[PDB]
Amino acid sequence: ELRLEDNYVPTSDTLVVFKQLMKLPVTVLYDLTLSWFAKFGGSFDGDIYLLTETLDLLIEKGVRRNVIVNRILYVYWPDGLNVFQLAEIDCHLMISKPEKFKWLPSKALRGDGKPYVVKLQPAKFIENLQTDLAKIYHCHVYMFKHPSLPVLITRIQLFDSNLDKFQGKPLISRRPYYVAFPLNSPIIFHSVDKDIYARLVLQSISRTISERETIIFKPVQKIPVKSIHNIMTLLGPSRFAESMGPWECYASANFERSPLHDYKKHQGLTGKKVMVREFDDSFLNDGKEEPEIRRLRLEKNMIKFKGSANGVMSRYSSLVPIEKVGFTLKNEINSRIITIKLKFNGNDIFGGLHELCDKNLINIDKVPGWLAGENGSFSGTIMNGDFQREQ
Amino acid sequence: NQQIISVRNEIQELKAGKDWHDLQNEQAKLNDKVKLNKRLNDLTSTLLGKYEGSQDSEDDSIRDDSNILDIAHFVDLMDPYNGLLKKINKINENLSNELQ
Amino acid sequence: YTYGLEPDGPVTFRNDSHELNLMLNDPIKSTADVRLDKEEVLSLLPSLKEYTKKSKELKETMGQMISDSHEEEIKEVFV
Amino acid sequence: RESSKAAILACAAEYIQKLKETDEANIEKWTLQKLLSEQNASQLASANEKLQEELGNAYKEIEYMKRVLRKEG
Amino acid sequence: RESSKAAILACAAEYIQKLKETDEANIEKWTLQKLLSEQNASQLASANEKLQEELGNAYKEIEYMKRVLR
Amino acid sequence: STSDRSELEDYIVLENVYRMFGITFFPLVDPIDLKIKDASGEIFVDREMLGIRLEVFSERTSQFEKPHYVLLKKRIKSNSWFLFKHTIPSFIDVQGIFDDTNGGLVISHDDAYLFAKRVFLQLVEVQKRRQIFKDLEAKKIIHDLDLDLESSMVSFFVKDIKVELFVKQNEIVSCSILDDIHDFSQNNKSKWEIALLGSLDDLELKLNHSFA
Amino acid sequence: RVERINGLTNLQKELVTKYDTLPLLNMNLRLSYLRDHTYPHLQVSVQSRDRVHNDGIEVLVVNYKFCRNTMNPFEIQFKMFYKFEDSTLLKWEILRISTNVRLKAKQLLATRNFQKCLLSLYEFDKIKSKKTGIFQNLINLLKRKTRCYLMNNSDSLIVERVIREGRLTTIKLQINFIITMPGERNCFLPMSKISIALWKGGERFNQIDLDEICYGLIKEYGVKTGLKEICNVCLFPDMYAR
Amino acid sequence: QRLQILDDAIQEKTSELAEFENMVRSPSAGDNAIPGLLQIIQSYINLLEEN
Amino acid sequence: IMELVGDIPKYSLGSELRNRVEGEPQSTSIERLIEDVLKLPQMDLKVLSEYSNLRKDLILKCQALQIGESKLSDILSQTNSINSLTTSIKEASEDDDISEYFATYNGKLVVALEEMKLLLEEAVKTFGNSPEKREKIKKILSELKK
Repeated sequence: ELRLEDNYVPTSDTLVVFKQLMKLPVTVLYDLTLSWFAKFGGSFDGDIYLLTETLDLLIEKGVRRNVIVNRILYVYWPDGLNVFQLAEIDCHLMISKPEKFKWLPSKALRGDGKPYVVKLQPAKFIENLQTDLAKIYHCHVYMFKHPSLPVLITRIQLFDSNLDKFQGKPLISRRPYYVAFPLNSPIIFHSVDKDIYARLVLQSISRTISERETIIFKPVQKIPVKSIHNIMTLLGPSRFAESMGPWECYASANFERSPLHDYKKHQGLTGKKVMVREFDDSFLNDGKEEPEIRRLRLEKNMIKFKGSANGVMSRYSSLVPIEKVGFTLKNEINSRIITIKLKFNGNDIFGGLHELCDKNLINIDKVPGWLAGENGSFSGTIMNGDFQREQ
Repeated sequence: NQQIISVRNEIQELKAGKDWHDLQNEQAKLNDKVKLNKRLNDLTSTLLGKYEGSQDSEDDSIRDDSNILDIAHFVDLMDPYNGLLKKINKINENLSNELQ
Repeated sequence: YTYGLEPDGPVTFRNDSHELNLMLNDPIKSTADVRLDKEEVLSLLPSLKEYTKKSKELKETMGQMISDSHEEEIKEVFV
Repeated sequence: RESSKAAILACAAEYIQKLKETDEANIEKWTLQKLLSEQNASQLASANEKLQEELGNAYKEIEYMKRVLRKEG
Repeated sequence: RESSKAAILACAAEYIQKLKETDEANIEKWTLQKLLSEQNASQLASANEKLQEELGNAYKEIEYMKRVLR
Repeated sequence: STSDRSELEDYIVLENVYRMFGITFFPLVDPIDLKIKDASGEIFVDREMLGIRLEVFSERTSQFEKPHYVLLKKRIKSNSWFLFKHTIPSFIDVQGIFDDTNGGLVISHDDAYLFAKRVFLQLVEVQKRRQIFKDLEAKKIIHDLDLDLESSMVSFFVKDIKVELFVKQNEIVSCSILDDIHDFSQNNKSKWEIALLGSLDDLELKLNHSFA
Repeated sequence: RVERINGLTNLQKELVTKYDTLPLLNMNLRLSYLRDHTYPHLQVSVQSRDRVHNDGIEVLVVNYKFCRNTMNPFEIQFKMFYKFEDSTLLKWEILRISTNVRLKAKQLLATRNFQKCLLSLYEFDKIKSKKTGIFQNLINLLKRKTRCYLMNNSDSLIVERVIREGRLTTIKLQINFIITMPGERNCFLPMSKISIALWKGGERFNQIDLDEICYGLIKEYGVKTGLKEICNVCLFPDMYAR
Repeated sequence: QRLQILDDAIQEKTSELAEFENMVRSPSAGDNAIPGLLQIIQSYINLLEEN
Repeated sequence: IMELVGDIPKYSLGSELRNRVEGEPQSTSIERLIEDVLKLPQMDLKVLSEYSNLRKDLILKCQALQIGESKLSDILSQTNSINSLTTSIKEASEDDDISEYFATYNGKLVVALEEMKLLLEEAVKTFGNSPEKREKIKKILSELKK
C-alpha cells in the first residue's frame, strides 16, 4: 500500500547533493548517467546513442567534472533525482571511502542463550521488512553486497511530509541508516545512531528475521568501529576472531603445509632461530651495543605486538588499529582489593605502546597479553588472570 | 510512534527469556517422570500378580531386534576367516605339529 | 537428584552416549491421546508383514543350520 | 562488573532481591527431601523385615527339607 | 531506614554480607544430617542385600526338595 | 649430526602417517605465563595449554584442506580447562560444545578429545558437502553455483532449471525450485521438490535420473 | 644469546625462547600428541620407507596394532604412495590384516578416505572394550545373587531368579549390546545399541513398554547404574512390593 | 506419497533378504553324528580345560 | 466486532500452514510439516468433523512414517552384514559354490573333527592338562579369546 517505487522524486537541498556528487570520478559519472538514462530516460532529446556520443565527445575534449554535474542537475533531470539515484550515490560513496563511516556490532540470540547463526535469503527478508516498516513509516530500502567482502549491506531511509508549504506535495528526507549481514555468523553490524527511527528500524529487522523461532539482539560493545573491513575482520565469521594480536598466525595458517608436502623442504629439518629471554629485572636500572642482538630484540618486540617475526600487518601499524580502550585491573593484596583503570586514546594504541617499547620506556617481558592487543577492540575487566568483556 | 515501538520491544523481550524455556523443559521432565512411575508400578505389579490392569503378550512384533542379533551371530559363525571350520583347521594343524 | 539437593545420573548418560556413540530406543511422538495402533500403521505400510514373515523364514533356516552345527554346544566348552 | 553508579545501584538492588528469592526455594526443597528420604528408608526397612519373615517361611520350608531327609534317611 | 546516603550504602553492603553468610550456613547442617541418614540407609541396605542373597541361595535347598521327586 | 637428520626422516614420516587420521592433537603454549621458582633459578609455565589441529582429507584432490585449530587453557584456581583462543569459525559454537562437555568441567584429555572430535566431525560435515557439490559441478551434472561459507544453503542451475537447497549434516531438509517451464506444472514441481529431499549421497543419482 | 632451533630442539630452550605463539615444533611431542593423547593403544610402525628418487615418489608400508584388548589385539598394514611434492596421494593398499577382525573391518577398509578407516578402527576398538566393561560390571553385581550367562559371542547376556510368589515361579531377563560398523545411513563411526528382554514363567512381556523402561532408566542413571537398576527392578520385585 | 516411497524401498530390501534366504537353504537330517562327534571332542576338551 | 470470529485466528498456526493456506509456500520441508501439523488444536459441525478426522488421519500418517524409517535403518544395517558375508565367501571360494558351501559346512565340520580326533585322543587327552596339552588345548582356548 505505502511501499514506494523507484520513479518517485524526493525533495532536498541541491547544493549538498552537488557537493556529494563532486567526490566521484568522471568515469563512474559516465556509467551511472548512461544507466540512469537507459532505465528512466530524461528530459534530453535524442537517442541514447546520441547521448553516448555527446558524453564521449565531452570527455575526449577533456571537459571538467563541473560541466557534467551541472548538466545532470540542470538539464537531464532538472527537477531532482529519484530515490534510487540518491541511494546509489551513497552506495558509491561508501564503497569509495569506507573509512569515513562508523559501525557497531550486535549479537543475535535465541531463547536458550545460544548464538543464532542467521542465514538469510534476501527476497523474503526484504519483502517482510518492507511490509513491517510500511505500516508505521514511508520506507525505501536498497540492498547490495560489498564488492570485496562476503557481506550483504542494506540502506534504510524514512520519509515524512511537511516552516510551511503549499500543495507542492513533496516528502522531506532524513539522515539514513545502515545494516549489514555476514553470510554465516550470529553477528550484525549497523550504524551508530540512537534516534527513535534507528530503534524502530533495528526492532523491525529483529522482528522480521525470525520466521520460525524468536530472536533478540544483544549489544556486545559500546564504542563504535570504522571501516567495515575492520569490523568484519574483528567479529565476522573468520579465523582471526578469537585469535587476535599475538595469535594471528593461526588465522594466517600459512606456517604449516599439508602433510603429504615434500620431505626435504618441510620446515622441521631446516628450523629457525630465536632469542633467549632474561628474567632478573635489569630494565629499570639502565652506546656499548652491537647489531645482531639489537635486531633480535626488535624482533622480540615485533612478535610480542604482532605475533610474527616478519610482522604480518610501517613497523608499528597494527592489523586493525584501535582508537580507544579502557581497562580495569582488580587484584587482591593482603585481603584488600585494589583498582587501577587505564585509559588510552589515539589512532593505534598498541602501535604506540610498541614504539615506546622500542624506545625502551616499557619492559616487554612485563607487558600482559590484554595490554599487548589480544581481546582486541574489547574494553573489559581482568580478574584472576582472565579477561572479561565489560557489560 | 513512541508507544508502538515500546510495545513491540516488550513483545520481543518476553519470548527470549530464560524462564520461559526453563518452565517448558521442567514440564517435559515432569511428564516423563510421571509416565515412568506409571510404567514401573504397572510392570512390577504384573511381575507380582495383583495387577488389576495386556502387558503380558506378544500378539504383534512390529518393534523387534532379534533379526540383527540372529544375523550378526550367523555372520560371525559363517565368517570365512574366523568361522568354526577355519578355527578347527588352525587348531588341527597346531595339534598335528605338536604331535609330529 | 532433581529436587532433593539441587545431575550425576543424566550427565553420566550424556558422557556414556558421547563416548560410546550409543543408540537407544527412541519414543514415538503423539498428540491429544492420538496414540499408535498396530493395525493402522501395518495397513498404511503393507511391507511390514512381508518383512516379518520372510525374516522369519530366514530365521528358521539359519536356526536349523545353527542347531545342526551345534555351535552353541561347541562354544559352551570354551565359556 | 558495572561501572556507572546508577547501574551499580540497580544491579545491587536486583542482586539483593534475587538472594532473598533464592533463600525461600532453598528452604522449601529440604522438606521434600526429608519426605523422600524417610519414604525410602521406610520402604527399605519394610523390605528387610518382610524378607526376614519370608526367610522365616523359608526356614519352615527347611523344616520340610529336614522332613524329606527323614523320609529317605 | 537511615538518613545519610553513605549510611544507606554501608547498610546495603552489610546486608549483602549477612545474606551471603546466612545462605551459606544452612547447607552444612542439612548436608551433615543428610549424610547420617544416607549411611543409615546404606547399612540397612547392606543387611537387606544379605537377606536377599541367602533367600536366593535357599533355592538350593528347594532343589533338595524337588529333585528327590526326580 | 648425520644420524639426527636421517632419523628425523622416519619419525616425521610416521608423523605424516598420524596426520593421515584427521583429528590431530598438537602442542602449544602462551609466552606471558612463564615465571621463575625463585630458589633454583628455573623457569616454569603457570597455565597448561592444549592445541588441536583439524585436517580433512580432500578426496576431490587427494590432498588435505587448509587445517583448523582450537586452543584451550586452564583456569587458575579451578584446575579446569577453558576455551581461550581458536580458529574455528563462529558458526561452530565451540564455547557451547566446551561448556556441554562433562557439564563444563573439562579436565581429562579424554574429555578434551571428545570436544575435539565433536568439532572435527562438525568440520567434516562441511567439507563432505563441499566436496560432493564441487564434484557435481566438475562432471557438468550442474551448471554454475554459489555457496555459503558452511555449505548449508546452496544455489545452482542444473541445465536451465535452478534450485535452492538448505541442508543439515549429510541430509537435505528443504528444497525450492524457482524457474517456470511448460512441462513444470505445480504437481510436477511438487513431486520434484519432494524427491530432492533425503540424504545427500542419493542426490547425485536421482538428479542424474531426473536430468529430463 | 641467540639460538637455532628445529624439530629436534629441546623443549626447554624452545620454551625459554618462546615469545611467539606458533605450534611447538618439538617433533616427538607432536608424535606423542598423536600417538598416546588422541590415539592411545595404537601401536604403529613403518615397515618400509624407500623413496624412488628417479620418480620422486615416496613408498611406504606401515603396520598398525590396536591394543585396547591386549588379550587379542588386531593389526593392519597399509602400503602407500604419495607424490612427495605438491602434497598429493597416489594410492594406498592394505597388505595385511589380522584374521580376528578381517571380515568385521573389511567393509570399512573397502571404503576409501583412510582417515575414516583408521580412526573408525580406533573407536571400534575402544567401544568394544567399553562394551565388555559394562557387561563384566553387571556380571559382578549379579553373579552370586543370580547366576548369569554371557552368550551370542559376547553380545548378549542372560540373568535369572526364581520368583517365590508362585511355587518356583521363574523370571528370566537377557540384554543386548550390539556394535555396528559404519558404511551406510549420518556419520562414519562405530556406534552401539542397547535393548532388553524379559520373561516370567517363559512368558515374554510386551517389548514396547520394556524398551521404554530401558530407555528411561538408562537416561536417568546411565547404562551402568541404569542397567544394574533394570536388573534390580526385573529380577527382584517380590522384595520390592513395599 | 512419502509413505509409498518408503514402502517400495521396504519391498526391495525384503526381496534381497528373501534372495539370501533362498541362498542359505539346504536339507539336513544327520545332525546326530555331529552331536556324537562333538561330545567325544568335549571329552578331551573337559580333560584339558574343564574349569 | 473485534471479538466475533467464526474461524481460527492467524498467528495461532504453524509457519507452513499460514504460508500454504494463503499462498504457495515457495519451498517444502516434510520435517517442518510434521512438527507443524502435530501442533494443530482440537475444535460448521461438518467442517469440524472433517477437520478432526483429517487431522487424526494425518497424525497417524506421520507416526507411520517415523515407524517406517525406524525399521528401515535396521534393515539397511542387516543387508550390509549379509553383503559382507557373501562377499567374503565369494572371494574365498573364487567361484559361486555357496549353497554347497553352507550345506557342506556340517560335513566339513564332522570330517575335520574326526581327523582331529585320531590324533587329539592322545595329543590332548593323554596329555590330560592345559599346560601339558598346551600347543593344542591352550592354543584352542587362546584362539577362543580370538
